[PDB]
Amino acid sequence: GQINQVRPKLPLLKILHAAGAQGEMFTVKEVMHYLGQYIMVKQLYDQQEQHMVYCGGDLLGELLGRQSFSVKDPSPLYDMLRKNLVT
Ligand SMILES: C[C@@H](c1ccc(Cl)cc1Cl)n1cnc(-c2ccccc2)c1-c1c(C(=O)Nc2cc(C(=O)O)ccc2N2CCC(N3CCCOC3=O)CC2)[nH]c2cc(Cl)ccc12
Ligand code: NA
Repeated sequence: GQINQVRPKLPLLKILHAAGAQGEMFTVKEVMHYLGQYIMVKQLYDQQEQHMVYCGGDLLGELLGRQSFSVKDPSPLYDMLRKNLVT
């Protein structure tokens, strides 16, 4: 209630749930932690070049409107969160 920060929209929430999350309310940090785990279980990163994520062809790619991105550039993630996180 008071410890949580956001309620995610159904597409982002379906992803968070696929990563092992339960419920509807989260901190921002949780959301990012679950997206990190999602990327890892579905093997979206390059094992030989960790900072590159390949999300094209996955629900996450659709949601970010991208094929791939470097984790060194917050941009497409932060922008996606602003559109999918209800405060
Ligand atoms: C800083 C962070 C990041 C980078 C960018 C942004 Cl915008 C936000 C964020 Cl918190 N990070 C760095 N590398 C990845 C990332 C990179 C590739 C795949 C998955 C996640 C991530 C991501 C996390 C995440 O929570 N990371 C994380 C957070 C913490 C912490 O809060 O104290 C500690 C350790 C962390 N990581 C665990 C897996 C490790 N990892 C990656 C694969 C190889 O093995 C491995 O141990 C790499 C570090 N979440 C994400 C979500 C998305 Cl959409 C994209 C990337 C990440
Ligand atoms: Na994959």
